[PDB]
Amino acid sequence: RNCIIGKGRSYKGTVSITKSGIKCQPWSSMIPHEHSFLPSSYRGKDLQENYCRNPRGEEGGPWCFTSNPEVRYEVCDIPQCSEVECIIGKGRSYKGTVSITKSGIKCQPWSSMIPHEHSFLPSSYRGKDLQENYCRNPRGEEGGPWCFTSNPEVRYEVCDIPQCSEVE
Repeated sequence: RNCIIGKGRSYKGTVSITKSGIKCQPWSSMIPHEHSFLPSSYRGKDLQENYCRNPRGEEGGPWCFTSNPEVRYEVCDIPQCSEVECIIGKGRSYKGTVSITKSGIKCQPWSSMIPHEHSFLPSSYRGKDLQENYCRNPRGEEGGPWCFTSNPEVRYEVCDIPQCSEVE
């Protein structure tokens, strides 16, 4: 996970370059800047290698001591986590808006019985977000999110949604 949530208190990624483009000094190094932010004094904050970190929780976000002797420390510019349209595992928790199947067929709305009559109504699956015609995996089947299809010859089909890469 190379994105930050909020100010990146939980950031444990591998970015090692500051906002202005300076290579980070290793946390366990005293060169060029002497400091006390050592891994042994900040257990759980993962002050490893020279990765940008926010061990105390400050505004700018994750930061590091810089290899430039003239710049003691500088914040790093890491993108905010914005991933959405992806699935974790087989997507029991998927609640995005993909509405086409793996074969390219437009999904039938869950509350519609046309062309396919079925039982997967929102009122019978409260909490599964069977809204609009979005792909869903309400019963937790290994096929991933699926939908009834608008092709009268294809009752249902799993959709094609890639795995996430920013969850944890």
